[PDB]
Amino acid sequence: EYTGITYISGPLLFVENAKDLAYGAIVDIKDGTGRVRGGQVIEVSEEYAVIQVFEETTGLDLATTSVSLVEDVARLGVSKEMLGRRFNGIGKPIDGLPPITPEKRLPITGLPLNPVARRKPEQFIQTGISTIDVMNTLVRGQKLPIFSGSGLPANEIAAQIARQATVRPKEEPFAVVFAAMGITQRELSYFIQEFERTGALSRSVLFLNKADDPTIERILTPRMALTVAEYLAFEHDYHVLVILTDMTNYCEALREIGAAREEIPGRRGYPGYMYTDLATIYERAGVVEGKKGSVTQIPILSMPDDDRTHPIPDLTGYITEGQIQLSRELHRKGIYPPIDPLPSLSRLMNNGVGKGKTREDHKQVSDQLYSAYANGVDIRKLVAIIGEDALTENDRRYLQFADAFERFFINQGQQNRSIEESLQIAWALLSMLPQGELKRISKDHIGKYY
Amino acid sequence: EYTGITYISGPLLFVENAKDLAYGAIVDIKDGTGRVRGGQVIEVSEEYAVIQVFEETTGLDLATTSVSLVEDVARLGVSKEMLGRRFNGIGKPIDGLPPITPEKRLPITGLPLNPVARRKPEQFIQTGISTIDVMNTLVRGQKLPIFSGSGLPANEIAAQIARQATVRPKEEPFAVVFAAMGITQRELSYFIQEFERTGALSRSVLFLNKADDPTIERILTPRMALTVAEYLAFEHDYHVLVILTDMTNYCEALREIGAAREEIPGRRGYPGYMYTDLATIYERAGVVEGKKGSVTQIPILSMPDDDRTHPIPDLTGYITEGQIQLSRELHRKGIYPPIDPLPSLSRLMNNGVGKGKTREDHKQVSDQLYSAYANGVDIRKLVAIIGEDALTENDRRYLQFADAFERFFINQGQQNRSIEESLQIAWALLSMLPQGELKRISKDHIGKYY
Amino acid sequence: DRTHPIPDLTGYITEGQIQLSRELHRKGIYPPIDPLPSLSRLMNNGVGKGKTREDHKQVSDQLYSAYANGVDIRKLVAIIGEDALTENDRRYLQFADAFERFFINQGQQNRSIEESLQIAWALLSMLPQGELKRISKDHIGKYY
Amino acid sequence: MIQGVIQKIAGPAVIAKGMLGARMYDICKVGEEGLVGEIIRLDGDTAFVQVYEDTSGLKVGEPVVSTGLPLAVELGPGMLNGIYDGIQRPLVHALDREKKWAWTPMVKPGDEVRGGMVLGTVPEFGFTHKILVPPDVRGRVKEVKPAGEYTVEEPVVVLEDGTELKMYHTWPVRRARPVQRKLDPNTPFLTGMRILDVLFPVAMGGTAAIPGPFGSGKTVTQQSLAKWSNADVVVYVGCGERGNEMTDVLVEFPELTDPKTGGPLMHRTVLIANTSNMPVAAREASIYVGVTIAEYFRDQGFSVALMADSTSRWAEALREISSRLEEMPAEEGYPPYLAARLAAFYERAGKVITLGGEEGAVTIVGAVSPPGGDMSEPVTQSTLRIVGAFWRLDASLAFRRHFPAINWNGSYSLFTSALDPWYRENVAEDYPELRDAISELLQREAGLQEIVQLVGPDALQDAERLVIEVGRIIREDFLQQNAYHEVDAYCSMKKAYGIMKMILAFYKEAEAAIKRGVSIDEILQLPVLERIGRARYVSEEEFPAYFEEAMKEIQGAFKAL
Amino acid sequence: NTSNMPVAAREASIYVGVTIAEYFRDQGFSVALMADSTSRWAEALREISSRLEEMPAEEGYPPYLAARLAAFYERAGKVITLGGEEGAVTIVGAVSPPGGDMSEPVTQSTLRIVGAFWRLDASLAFRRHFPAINWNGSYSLFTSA
Amino acid sequence: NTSNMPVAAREASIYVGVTIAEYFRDQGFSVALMADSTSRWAEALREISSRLEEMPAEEGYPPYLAARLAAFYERAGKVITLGGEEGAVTIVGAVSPPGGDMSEPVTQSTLRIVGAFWRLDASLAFRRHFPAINWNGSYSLFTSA
Amino acid sequence: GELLVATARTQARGEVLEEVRRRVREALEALPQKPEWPEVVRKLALEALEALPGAKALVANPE
Amino acid sequence: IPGIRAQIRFIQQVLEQREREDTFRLKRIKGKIEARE
Ligand SMILES: Nc1ncnc2c1ncn2[C@@H]1O[C@H](COP(=O)(O)OP(=O)(O)O)[C@@H](O)[C@H]1O
Repeated sequence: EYTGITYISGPLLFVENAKDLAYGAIVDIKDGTGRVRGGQVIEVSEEYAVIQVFEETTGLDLATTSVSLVEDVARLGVSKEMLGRRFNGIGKPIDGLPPITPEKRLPITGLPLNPVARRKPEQFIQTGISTIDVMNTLVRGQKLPIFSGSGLPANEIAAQIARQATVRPKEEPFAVVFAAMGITQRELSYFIQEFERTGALSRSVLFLNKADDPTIERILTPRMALTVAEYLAFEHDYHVLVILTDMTNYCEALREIGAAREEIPGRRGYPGYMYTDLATIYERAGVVEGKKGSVTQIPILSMPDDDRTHPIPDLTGYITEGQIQLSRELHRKGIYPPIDPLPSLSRLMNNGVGKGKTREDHKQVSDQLYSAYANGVDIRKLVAIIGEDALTENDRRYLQFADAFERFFINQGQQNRSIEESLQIAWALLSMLPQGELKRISKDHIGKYY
Repeated sequence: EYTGITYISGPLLFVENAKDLAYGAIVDIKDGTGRVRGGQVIEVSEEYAVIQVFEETTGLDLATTSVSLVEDVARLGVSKEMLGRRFNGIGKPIDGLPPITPEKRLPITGLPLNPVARRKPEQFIQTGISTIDVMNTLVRGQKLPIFSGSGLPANEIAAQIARQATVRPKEEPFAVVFAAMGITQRELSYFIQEFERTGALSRSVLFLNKADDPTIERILTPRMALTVAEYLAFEHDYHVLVILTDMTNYCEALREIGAAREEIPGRRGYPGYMYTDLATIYERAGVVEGKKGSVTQIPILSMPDDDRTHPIPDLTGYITEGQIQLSRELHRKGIYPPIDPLPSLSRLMNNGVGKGKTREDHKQVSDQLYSAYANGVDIRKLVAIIGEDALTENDRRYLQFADAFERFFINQGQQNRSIEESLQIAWALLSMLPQGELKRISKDHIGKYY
Repeated sequence: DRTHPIPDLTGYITEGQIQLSRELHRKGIYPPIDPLPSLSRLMNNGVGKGKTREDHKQVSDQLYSAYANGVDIRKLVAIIGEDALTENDRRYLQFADAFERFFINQGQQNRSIEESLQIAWALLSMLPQGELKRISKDHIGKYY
Repeated sequence: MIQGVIQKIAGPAVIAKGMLGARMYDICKVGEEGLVGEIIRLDGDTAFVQVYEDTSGLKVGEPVVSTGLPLAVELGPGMLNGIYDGIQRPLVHALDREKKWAWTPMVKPGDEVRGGMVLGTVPEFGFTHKILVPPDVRGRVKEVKPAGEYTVEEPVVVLEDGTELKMYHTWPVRRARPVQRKLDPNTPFLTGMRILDVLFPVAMGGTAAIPGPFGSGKTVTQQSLAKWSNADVVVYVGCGERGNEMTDVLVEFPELTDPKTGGPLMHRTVLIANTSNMPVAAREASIYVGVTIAEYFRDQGFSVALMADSTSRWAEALREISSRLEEMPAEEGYPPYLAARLAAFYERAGKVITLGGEEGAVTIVGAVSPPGGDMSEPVTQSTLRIVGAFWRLDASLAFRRHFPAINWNGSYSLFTSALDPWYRENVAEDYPELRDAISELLQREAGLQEIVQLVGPDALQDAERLVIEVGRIIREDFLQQNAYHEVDAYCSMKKAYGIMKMILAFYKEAEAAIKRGVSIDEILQLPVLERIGRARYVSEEEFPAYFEEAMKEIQGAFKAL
Repeated sequence: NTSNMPVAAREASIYVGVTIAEYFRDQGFSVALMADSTSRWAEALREISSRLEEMPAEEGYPPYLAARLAAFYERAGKVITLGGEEGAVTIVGAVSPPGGDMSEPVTQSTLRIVGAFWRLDASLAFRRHFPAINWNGSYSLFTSA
Repeated sequence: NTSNMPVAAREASIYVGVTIAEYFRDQGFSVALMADSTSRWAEALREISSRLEEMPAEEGYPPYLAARLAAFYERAGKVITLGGEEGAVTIVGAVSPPGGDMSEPVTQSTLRIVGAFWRLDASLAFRRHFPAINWNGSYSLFTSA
Repeated sequence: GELLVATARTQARGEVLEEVRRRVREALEALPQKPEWPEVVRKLALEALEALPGAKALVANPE
Repeated sequence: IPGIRAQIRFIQQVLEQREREDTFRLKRIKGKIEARE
């Protein structure tokens, strides 16, 4: 059925229909355009008029311009053949190959499949990075954010995990879904070249959204990516790892339209709905029904203005099972990866460690390293207050342990550390502390492992 | 005359009248309800429509539902028989007794009676608490706030003053008006039981507003209380002490509606009118015409988030003659009452002390105790710096005096101390200091009282 | 507050800035000009041979550098004590006082550029000649 | 058009509805598609409805019907082990109509009854369900079923010669169930966690806010309480779920065990999910549905715990509905109406004397999640003003591996005095004095550390170094608890006081030794100290033996001088 | 981009320049695009937006700015021009915060896009240390590149 | 200017007083205008402004205050009255910052207008040095005059 | 080399889809020059008025 | 050591300067958006 534009303000277009109103979420097509221009219905205003959001620029639209209702929302051309292809935010080819030949056509909001099981995340994902695998282990079904800031190599880490990740002897096949949002042409060319050269592309679906692509296409990008992941995990029984960079850039686009949508702004100018839209993305992870597959997320959260309390990064923390927080201060000291060892945590961590998973002493070692590093970092403050020479012998050992933790445990010369390798480094650095000061390691473990 | 609802949004209901508009503040009654539902007129919108605020839930209201105008607000049923009764924020019985039999029916905004004289507050009110009577004397006609924070026993202090306060040989009878706002059912049951058991109820009118009572009833509570106080003071010649807890909770309710009223918010989200509404309450205190009676206020001001600079507590300071500021830090050191001795002021103390009020040596003793306690507290720092043994003999006495002040003067085993009792303890602890070190007590007082 | 948006946006509209400081005024130094925050944007277009004198840029650079070092050393004196300052630093400390007493301070008085350069060279003598990093040797021999 | 209506318009999230002449303000309404909505605006010619889901499933002309509730809920046999949602219904009916329950008569014909009176008993699930005369019904029992088996719909009794009573009853979730009197806070809600039970007590029927930033351990306090608190039933409103926190609980909790019995915890729990795909309406109503179910169980004479994940997200869902209704935004764009509402919720908490005597209670533990550390509006600010208790998980305490990560300086109860007598009578006569003494220790440490931050630690006297030494032992040996250790995961009341007395006894001895010129360095390396440090790992009273081991060791230090 | 010129022209100035810049790199030249500055371009754009009644956000700037500014800097790069040959457009943009605040518009959004930042330091300048580039606060993600 | 009085009246009080003051100087009298205080007058004005929904600035005070306060103090002076003869209005205004902060409203704007400032010093008072005027922090730009 | 296969299948698989489409469109393009075309044309216009729109008129080629 | 508290004190007040006043150009901007709308 056809309608006519009655109003245009930036990305928001009002459209009046004389017969049949299109339901909320339907994709409408603007007639008379050189390139396809989609309008997604957002509201019914009354008087046979709907309010919509454009998926591309609205320059050149005129009042009265015709619009058709496609009869459905937007969708994913789902197939195992998604693997090995590079696509746009909307799932259109970017690799000069033919459009996907769908096995099924899936809605992308998260309603399709109802894939998740009511079971806890478990079992190992080997990223090949020691500071993750050894100390902050990623588990199948978990959401473990990379917490960073502008100027830091968060995307290098994301790309490296995409190249290296596997599920060591699993009966299930492994796949990566890599989605980039609001990236430059240079960054897009780099990501493409990297996937193609390494042969990482063979087991990956890649979605790339450029900075100059429509804001609506950026909003749809993570939904295309999560739908592909859920399809591969649930219908093909795969352990799928989804890497989303950067959630902050996704948020800048969603925030950009909230104003055009008529909402009263919330703190820091953000959309009032920040946490319930973001929840639609972090809810989509975990073991899938059947327990053959799973969806794991590694979202990148850059601090705007390096502020971890900004509403975007701050609301993302609850959606994760492991967090890796990068710090500019640490990067400026030449410590890479620039991980803050006292602000990186593991959640569902207890479900993926111990005898029969990693090793029996894993929790004790993790607890002791965390405690000693936190004490050592506070003592850096105490050194500044009193002077190095006024520090007690015992405190000096904890001060030194913090440097050892940073130099040897956090720092990896790019290098795929097994959990055994990571625990060994952990025990080696722990030797710097007095044995009498290992409050968080039971004597059984000291005798067996020290 | 009858009207019809034209709009309902939560507590705000618009009502259109074809004949006779009800004036602002009138109580309207919604027809067709199982339990009485009052609507208080707040504004005249134009077009014969008024905007109102509901005193109970609006679920089940329909557009067109009928409403009658009662012809009046709420109002105070004034009588000497108000004494000995417990009432709601609106002056309805809570004690299972009959409704008040009015001698006069008074408006409650402060316009009735025009009771105040253009004379300064004077003469003693014995609270029975040494830290008030001795050092920060409450005077008849004064406004002396209790300045506290969440978790602190400000209500215990308020209740104790209600039980103990008197006007020592005055030819005039004494009465208490105790008003509580936004309190729990548990707190209401406790306050009731306390007044009834002690026999404090015999000389008190008590108004209790619960957290779940209508917000408008909370706003009216302090006005019912002040009107009763002014009636007893002016028409019956009584010295009346009004205790209002908590002004911050009153403010949370007034702030809650400012948004529904269409105002642009001021700092910290507060109503732009914060200071000119609050002024309508703090203006109502002082000696009454005839100089037989007076109205004194002890408002409780809890710091939201412990911030004494929040606009609510900060604007209240100007309305007081004595301020008692409680501090969480002090409470956490086990010092009770948790009064900050360097932030409590006889903003009006000098007007309620001396010969014919308390005793001639009161100012000198208060000055000396304050000076010695402040020196003693600084010396606790000096002890930490140099060690106890390196402190001079003279400083050791001041150090010890601070402990004596805390152990014996601040600490009360719940106990109603007369000002004479409080000055006696003060002189007893002062003996610990060298007589040659009593710089702030004239020799005349040392000879007579030491 | 020199960072308030009004004064801060005005800086770009200028070719010379003279910044006055309350702290300096409270020390009795008038005019209360901050010698390390007053600049000339187009200064190089109005100085040198045929305009002022050939050594003008070098002298201006050296006085600015020495005064800035001397002011920082006032902080170092407060940190360590006067007696713990090196002999070399003491000269720079003293130069800052000399710059303020003799160059900044004028007893109301119309100084020619020749007069101003002369005072500049006179105060510069307080510094070790080996410490005049910003004055080429050609100028030292000709003007020192 | 009294009970039903027809959609006039939809878009911009509000459905305008013609009719529904008898709908109440704030009633749930049902669209033909199956979506629910809340009646927000009642106008002379329409009802404005907030839709709790996607509005494209609503079209002009669609039929809309009343539900009649702020309520309702079914309250009878079949509630236990059951999993419902925001408006009670299998995760549709509510109570099985086919299931047969063994009814046991507890009243004879001729007995006079009143609302709340117990007429029968049903061992539906051990638990023994108590059949009560619905509130507002009294008279004489004219007919009563004999001991047999019956379905819910069957009539088991008649009163006043014809009101008919069944094993279940309905009640408006929006209306707090009646009671004779709400007993003042008197009985502690025995948590089993030393810091809580000792320093920041929660009273049975108390409201104690749980507040702090994301990932501080707020939910975990709640979950441990349910696994071990002295409430028979738990009502978990696992709101603010996202990414997979839904599936994280979907197939997980169904395996979590009841430490008390060794059976599934769900066997005494009711889950109320609040996912992001759910309308703001449903999440808004979720606390009211839960509290009503909570009040229902306390009516039986049970002590129930209501855990609210969280109210920050409920206020965001409410702000979305309000802004869509064009209500005037205030601070952080929140509607003016929130403070009175939130307070009204927490007011429904309390230990009462149920209808027909007997005592029960609903204790509320609410999670606080400010937009991000700001800890202002919505959640925190308004909540911390209502609640009597606040357990502040501290991220810095957590990073330091001090568990539970509850800040003993920023937390408060208002239940400490309320529960002290339970501890004094059942556990230890010196519970209150001991926790006050430890807190004064921690308070003194805080002050000392502030000064040391300025003038350094070199000037510190031996007396001040001792206080830091013992203060540190309190933090490491007491405050910190290992949730991952098979033993220290739970610390029985008896163990909590015994560890406290070992620490406090070491303190007294420490201060006594210093006063006699014993070097603090000598005390700091005292052999018993390492044992005191591992005391939390001992599951036997071998812990109180440490007191005598401490005294003799100090004597060996009084010997050497 | 003078003050008497409409906000429109100054807004379009970076786009006219970048297009001319891209034109020369197409020939196989390496061109440098120096943008005095984007703080003033965002003020001209905020004036146009407010006149169009678009909803003001932080510092009253329209929501649309971050995506736009990024889109500009994305047109930078060394390419293989149409018909082979290599050329490039390097961008150096000036940052002028309202006054030392170094927040919005300019700085904040820019420092998030750009790969290089050369921090002239007024204290380094007063000290006569030239170039006055702070070697502690500056960064090139390009060092390894 | 009591607390029960509208912000309006207290706002107008300095203008009513100054006019009466100017009236007496017109006769050829030297009058002193003592203003207890302008901090409270600016708080009454901020209440009126916020109720009128005028945009709050620093400490939530309206932008309009500085020009107004200055305009008040400008009406001070010794004049040659209409029909010759000399008279004058000398103003002494009290300054009461929110609390020691000595910023806005009162102090800040006032100390910028007034030519004289007599700083009562609480430490000078505690030391029993009267008048408690700090001879180091007080100033009169009239010494030479 | 593994990628070197998948793409060579993709090109082949493409070519076949693109020929199935070529034909499907040849069918419709040469549809008017046969019978049963009139019954098609009317049935299209039927739905135009049969759908949401109220009645008025329709248009086509002059054949 | 009263050097610490000294110039480092300048420290706390440029710090404090920076934002109870900056944090305020702001509670009030956002008012300003739909405060102005
Ligand atoms: N008592 C505890 N013992 C050990 N780890 C804990 C504890 N509480 C929280 N944590 C750690 O912090 C994480 C976040 O806690 P959680 O309760 O889920 O956060 P929130 O405050 O957001 O509800 C837990 O998953 C665990 O990793």
